Amino acid sequence: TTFRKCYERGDFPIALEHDSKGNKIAWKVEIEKLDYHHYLPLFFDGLSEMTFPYEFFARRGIHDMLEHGGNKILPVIPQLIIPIKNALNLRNRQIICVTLKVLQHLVVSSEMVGEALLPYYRQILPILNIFKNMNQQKRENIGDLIQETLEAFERYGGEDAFINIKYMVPTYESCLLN
Amino acid sequence: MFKNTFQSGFLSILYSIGSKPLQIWDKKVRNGHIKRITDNDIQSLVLEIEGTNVSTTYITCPADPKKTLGIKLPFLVMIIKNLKKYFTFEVQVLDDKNVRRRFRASNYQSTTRVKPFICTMPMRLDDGWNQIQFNLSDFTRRAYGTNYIETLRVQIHANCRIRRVYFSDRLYSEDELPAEFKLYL
Amino acid sequence: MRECISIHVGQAGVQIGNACWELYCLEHGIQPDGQMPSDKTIGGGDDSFNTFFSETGAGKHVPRAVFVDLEPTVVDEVRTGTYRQLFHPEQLITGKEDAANNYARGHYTIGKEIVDLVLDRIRKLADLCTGLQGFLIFHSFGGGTGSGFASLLMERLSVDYGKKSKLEFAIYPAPQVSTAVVEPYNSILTTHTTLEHSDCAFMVDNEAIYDICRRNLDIERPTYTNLNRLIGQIVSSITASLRFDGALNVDLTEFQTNLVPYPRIHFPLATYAPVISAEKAYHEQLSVAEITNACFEPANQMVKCDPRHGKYMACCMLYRGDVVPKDVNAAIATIKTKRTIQFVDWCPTGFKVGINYQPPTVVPGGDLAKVQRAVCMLSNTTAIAEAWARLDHKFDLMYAKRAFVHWYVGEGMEEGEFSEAREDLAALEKDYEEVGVD
Amino acid sequence: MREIVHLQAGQCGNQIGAKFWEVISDEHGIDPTGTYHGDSDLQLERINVYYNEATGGKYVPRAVLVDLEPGTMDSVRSGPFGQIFRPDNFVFGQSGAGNNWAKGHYTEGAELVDSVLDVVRKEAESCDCLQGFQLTHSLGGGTGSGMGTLLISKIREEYPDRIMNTFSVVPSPKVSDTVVEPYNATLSVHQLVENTDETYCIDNEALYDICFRTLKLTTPTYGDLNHLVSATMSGVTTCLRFPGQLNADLRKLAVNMVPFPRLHFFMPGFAPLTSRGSQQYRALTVPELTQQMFDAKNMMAACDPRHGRYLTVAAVFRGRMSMKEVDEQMLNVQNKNSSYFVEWIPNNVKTAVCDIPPRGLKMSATFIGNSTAIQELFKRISEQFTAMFRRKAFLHWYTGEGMDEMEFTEAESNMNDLVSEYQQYQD
Ligand SMILES: Nc1nc2c(ncn2[C@@H]2O[C@H](COP(=O)(O)OP(=O)(O)OP(=O)(O)O)[C@@H](O)[C@H]2O)c(=O)[nH]1
Ligand SMILES: Nc1nc2c(ncn2[C@@H]2O[C@H](COP(=O)(O)OP(=O)(O)OP(=O)(O)O)[C@@H](O)[C@H]2O)c(=O)[nH]1
Repeated sequence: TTFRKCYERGDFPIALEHDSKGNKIAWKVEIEKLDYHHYLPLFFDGLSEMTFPYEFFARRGIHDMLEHGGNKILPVIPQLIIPIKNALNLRNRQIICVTLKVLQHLVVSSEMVGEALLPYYRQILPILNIFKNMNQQKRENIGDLIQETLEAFERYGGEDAFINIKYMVPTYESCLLN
Repeated sequence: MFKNTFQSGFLSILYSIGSKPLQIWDKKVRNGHIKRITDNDIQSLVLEIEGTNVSTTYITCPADPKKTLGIKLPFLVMIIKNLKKYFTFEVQVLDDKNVRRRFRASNYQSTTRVKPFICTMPMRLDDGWNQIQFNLSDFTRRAYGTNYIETLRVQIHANCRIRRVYFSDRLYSEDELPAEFKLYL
Repeated sequence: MRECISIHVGQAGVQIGNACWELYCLEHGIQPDGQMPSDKTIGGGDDSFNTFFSETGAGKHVPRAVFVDLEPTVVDEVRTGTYRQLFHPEQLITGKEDAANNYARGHYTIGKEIVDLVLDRIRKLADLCTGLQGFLIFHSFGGGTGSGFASLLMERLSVDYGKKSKLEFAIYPAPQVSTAVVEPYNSILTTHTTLEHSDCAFMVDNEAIYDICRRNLDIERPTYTNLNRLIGQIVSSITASLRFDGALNVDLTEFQTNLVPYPRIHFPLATYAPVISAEKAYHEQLSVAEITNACFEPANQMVKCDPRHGKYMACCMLYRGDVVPKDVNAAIATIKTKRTIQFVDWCPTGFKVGINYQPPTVVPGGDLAKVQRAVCMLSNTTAIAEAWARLDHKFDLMYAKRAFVHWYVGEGMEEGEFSEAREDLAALEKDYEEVGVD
Repeated sequence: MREIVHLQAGQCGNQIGAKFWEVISDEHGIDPTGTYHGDSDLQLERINVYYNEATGGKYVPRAVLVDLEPGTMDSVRSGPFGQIFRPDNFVFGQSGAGNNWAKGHYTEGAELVDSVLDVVRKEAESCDCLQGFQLTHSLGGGTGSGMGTLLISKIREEYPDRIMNTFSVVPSPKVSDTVVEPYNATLSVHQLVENTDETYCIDNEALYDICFRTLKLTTPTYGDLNHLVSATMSGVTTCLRFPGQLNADLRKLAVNMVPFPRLHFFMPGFAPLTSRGSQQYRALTVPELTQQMFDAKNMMAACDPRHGRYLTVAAVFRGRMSMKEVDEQMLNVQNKNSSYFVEWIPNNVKTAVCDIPPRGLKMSATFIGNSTAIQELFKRISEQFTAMFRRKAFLHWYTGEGMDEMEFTEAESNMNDLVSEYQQYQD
C-alpha cells in the first residue's frame, strides 16, 4: 500500500513509549499547526494497512487528532470516505473491529458530522448492513459493536437518518420512539 | 537511487572538485565536448559542456534509465556561469496521481507551453556566475493543480559552465551555507 | 517485549562488536547466509533472536545495534568481511573525517551533521522494536575518536528520552600505560559530561586481561581476538537473562537500582572467575566454593585496586548452568562470616543473585574451557578512588605547565571546561570518602 | 454453596500456584488434558468449591494469575497444565517491575486495577456464595507486594464480609538479596496488619534445614520445596472438601485462633516426613505423628519458639482414626509442658479429624499455630530499617517516584507498636 511506503520514506515526526505488555505513545511535532488536510487521510490509510508496527501508529493517532482537533474535519470528509470503504472491502475481522471502534469515536468526536455526512451513507452502510449478525473481555463481539455504532449514529444523525439506515438494514430498529 | 539516504539536510548531486564525478550522469557527446578547466574569477576547475547543437549533446541523471531518482525535496539550486549561448534542462517527476510529468526549462523559449505531459519555461538571466532556484510543488500546483511527490530523472543540455547542482527542502538563507556554498569571487 | 538496542561507538568498538555478534550468531547456530537450516526458527521475529536480531518475513536477521565509525578503513574491511550480508549497509554508519583523539573536535566539529543521521537510524529502529528496555553502549574513556561523539549522542538521547536505562561500557585508562598524555584531558571531559546524565557505567582494563591470559589461559602473546572473546563472554553472560530462563530472572533495571546506593557514583566493576585452559579443566574440577573464592581473590579483577585497601558496598553474582541454591547460600554465608571481607555497616545485605539453567556453550576457535557452572560478579567498592587520585595528580602538573593546550585554543575552546571539571572530579573523590566513612 | 477463589500474585505466586494446581489435579485424578477419569465420587461432588465445569466435563481452575514478566507465566503455560489454565485468566503487565515496590504500587497498577477488579468480580458472580479469597505471594516479592497491597485494599471495601487469606512466603533472615527488601517488606506489612485476617509464615532456610535433615536427597528443586508447601496447604484445605467429623470453616478456625485483632501471623507444621531408610524403618501411630508434629525440628515456619511460649495451636489429622488417640495426645503434651504454654488461655489446642486419607499414604496431619516466635523476625526488620534509614540509602529512587519519609516513620511506628503488643501479651 501507499501510506506504508510514504512513512518508510518518512515525513511524520511521531515519538513513542513502550513497556513489557501494554501500550503508550508520544510525538515530536504537534498536529494542529502542521495539518489536518494534507495528512489526515494519508495517515488514515494506515487503518486499511495491517502490519507491525504501523498499526500502532494508525490505531492510536486516529484517535489522537480526533481528541485534539475538533473544528477542522469539516471539509476533509469526502477524502476520509475512501480508506473507510477500502478497509471494509479488505474483509478482516480484527481490522474491521479496530475500524468500528475508531469510527465510533469519529462520530461522537464533534458536531455537524452527521448532517454533513448526509450524502455519505450509501457507501459506508450497506457492507455493514450485511455485516450485521454473522456472530466484554476486550470488546470483541462484532454484532454488539455494530448495534452500538448504529445507536450512537442515528440519534445524532438527524431525522430521516433512521429511515435511510432502515432502508439499508431491514432488521434495523428505532432508538428514538420504541 | 539512494532512497535509503536522508532527504534531510542538503543534496549535492554533482560537485566539480569530485575526482570522477560522472557515474550516474550518462553523457551523450555529439559535435561537442566535456572539459574540466579552471576559471579566472573563482580560479578553480569547473565543468564546460559545449556542442554545435544542444539537442545532440546533453548530460542526464540517473545513468541507468531503468532506475529512478527518489527525492522528496522540492527545492533545487544550480550554480551556473552564463556563457552567452543556448542552454536548457529537463526534470521528470511522479505526482499525486501516479502519472509521470516533465518540466522543460529552455533558455531560448519564446513562449510558455503547457502540454498534458510536460510544462515549458523560458530562461532569461544575467551573465557571469549566477544561480538557479525552483520549487517543484510550486510549479506543479500552479500549472497542473496536482501535488508534487517525488523526482524520477533529470537531464541537462550543453552550453554551460558548471560548479554544482544541489537540492534542498526549503528556501535556505545565505548564512547557513557552507564556505564552498558561500561562493566568492 | 524483552529487548534492547546497542550502540558501538568507535574504531575501538568495531572489533569488539564484530567478535561479539559473531559469537551470538554462533551460539544461535546462525548460518552466514542469513537464514536457517530446515529447522523451524524463522518468522516475524519472536524467538531467542527477537531481542537481538529482527528476522523479517524475508527471513533475514536484523541485529539491533548501530556501529558508528569515523576512520573508514576498518568499517570497509568488515564490509568486505564475512557477515556483511548480515550487516545492513548504512547501519554501519561511517564518517570520512577523523577527530585526532580530540574530545573537542569530536564533540563540536563532526557530530552535529551526523547526530541527526544516527538519530534517524535509532528512531527507525525504535518504531519496529517492541519493548526496548535500554541501550548497550560500547565506547572508551580515552576515545581515539569515540569520546566527544559518544558524549554528544549521550546528551541527545538523555534529553529526548529521560525515561529508559542507559548502560555504558568502556575500556578504562591504563593507570601506568598511556599512548597519549591528553587521554586524561579528554577522559575527564567525558566523565564530567556523563556524570549528570550517565545512568550505569562499567569499565575494563586490558593490562589485567593480559595478566589473566598468562595467568590461567596460557597465552603470553595475546590478541584483540582473545580480548574480545572474553569481554563478549561477559556481555553474553549478562544477556543470557533475556535469552533463556532460569531459577530467577533479574534485570538491568534491578542492577541499576540495587547496585548504586547514592547518585553520581554508578561505576561498579566486573569479575569473571571460571577462566582456565582446556586441559586444566580436563584434569581439574569446578565448583561454587572455589570459583567464589577466586572471584573474591584480589588478583582476579581487571582493575588493579587492592580490596584490602578497599571496602565493599555492592555485589552481584549471576550463575549460569547447573547449580543448586544450598551451596549458593552456604558459600555466601561463609563470605559474610569471613573477616577479610569488609562491607559497609550501611548494608547488612549487599548482593544480588541471579540463576539461569542454560549451560554456557563454547565458541569454536576460542581459548576457554568446557564449563558447567559460570558466574558474573559485579561489585562496587571503595578501592576505586585511588585511580582518580592518580589521574588528578597526573592532570594538575601538566595543566599548570599547560602543555599543548594551543591545539585546543586553536580549535576554539577555552579553559573554563578544565576549570569546572577539576573541582567536579574533586567533588567526586570527596563524595567517595564521605560515603566510605560511617 | 460455599467456595474460595485463588490469586497468584508476583513471580513467586505464579510458580507457587503452578505447583499447587498441578498437585490438586493429581489428587482428584484429572488428566493434564482436562478429561477427568472417574475414581472418587465424593471428590467429584466436592470439587465445585474450587473448579468450574466447562463443556465436556472440564473443570477450570478458579485462580486469577497476575504478574508483569511474560516469561514466568509463559513457562508455566509450557508446563503440563497451562492447557487447563485459561487464556482468559491470564493478565499481563506493561512494565519490568524493577522490583520497585513504589512503582508497582502507584503507577503501573493505576491502569490495571480496573481490569483485574472486573475479572475477579466476574469470577465472584461465577461463584454463588463465597467465604472469601486466598492469595499467594511474597512479602519481599516486589510485584506481589506492590500490587497485592492495592488489590487487597480494594477487595476489603467491596467485600467487607469475606476472609482474605494471605499466603506470603517469608525470606531468609541471613540473606535478603535485594537491599531495599527491608523497606519493601515494612511497606507491605503496614497495610498487611491493617487489612489482613490470616497471614502465613514460611522460610527458605527452614526448608533447606529440613531438606538436609530428613529429605537427605542432596539436591532438591525449589519446586520440591513447593511440593512440600503446597502439600501443606492442600492439607489445610482438605477439611472443606471432605466428610468426616471435623469443622472445616477457616473462620471456625480463625475465631478460635485470634484473641485480639493485632494477631495475624501463623506458623504451619506438617506431619510425617520420611527418608530412604525410614520408609521401612518407621511405623504409623498417633503418638509418633504427634511427637514429630510438635518438634522444633519439624517446625518449618519462622524460627524456634524455644525462646518463647505457645499461645494458640490448631491441627487437623487425616485418615481413619478415632477420638481417644488425639485426646490422650493433647493431654500428654499439655502435661509434659504445662510450663511452655501461657496461663492466660489454658487449653489452647484445637483439632480437626478428616476421614479421607491422602493418596499414597495412610496417616497425615497439618498444624498451624500462634506462638511468640515472630519477635526475632520483626526486631531484625526494625534494626535493619533503622540501620539503613539513619542515612537514607537508595532514597532517591522512591523520591523520584514521589514518596516521603513520613510514610516510613508511621509504618515503622505501627510495626513497633505490634512489637510492644506481642511482647506485652506474653509478658
Ligand atoms: N576497544 C578497543 N580498544 C583498543 C583497540 N585497540 C587498542 N585499544 C585500546 O583502546 C584505545 C583505542 O581508542 P582510540 O585509539 O581512541 O580509538 P578511536 O578513537 O575510535 O580512533 P582510532 O585512532 O582509529 O583507533 C587505545 O588507546 C588502546 O589502548 C581496539 O581495537 N578496540
Ligand atoms: N517459585 C520460586 N520462587 C522463588 C525462588 N527463589 C526465590 N523466590 C522468591 O519469590 C519472590 C516473590 O516473587 P514476586 O512476588 O513475583 O516478586 P516481584 O514483585 O516480581 O519482585 P521480585 O521479588 O524482585 O521478584 C521473589 O522475590 C524471590 O525472592 C524459587 O526458586 N522458586
